[PDB]
Amino acid sequence: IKQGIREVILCKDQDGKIGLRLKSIDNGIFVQLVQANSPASLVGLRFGDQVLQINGENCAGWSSDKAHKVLKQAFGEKITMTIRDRPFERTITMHKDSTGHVGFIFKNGKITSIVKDSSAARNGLLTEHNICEINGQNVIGLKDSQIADILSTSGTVVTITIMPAFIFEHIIKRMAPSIMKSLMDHTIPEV
Repeated sequence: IKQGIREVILCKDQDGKIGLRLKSIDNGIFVQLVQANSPASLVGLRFGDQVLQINGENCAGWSSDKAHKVLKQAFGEKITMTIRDRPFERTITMHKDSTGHVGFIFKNGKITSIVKDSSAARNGLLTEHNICEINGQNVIGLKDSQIADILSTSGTVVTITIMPAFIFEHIIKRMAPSIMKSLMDHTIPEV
């Protein structure tokens, strides 16, 4: 999670979509969902990113409805967005032990207990935090079994991106579990 602000540039696809949903939080605008194979995924937008400007206009105070309406009414050719990188999230690096554990329990993606003398404990992983990404892969909407699988198939080094549950629960409201599972980008970034 890099601290400053970056500019991204998008073209709407042939359907007129960029593959984003946006949510008003605390008078900012935040990314609620990025679609796979979308102009938004290709330019590197992520769940939890803050959108500061769209085409040079400040997003402060916009409702979700107004942010979506502005995207729809932009000429599709070139859309500039100014982005602050996942401001409500933090990344924790852990090492698996010999038994292949990092040292926590989770349920519905939310960390619920930290195991004593684990890497999780040494690095100060917290409970009541939702898992957002693992090694830069978005895992929002995946079943717990699939998140466990990704943890096994990772190297010894495991980086987890987490968000306080109360903020996470606010970002994902008005968005059905089946959209998060099917449509949220879960790919590894392309080069």
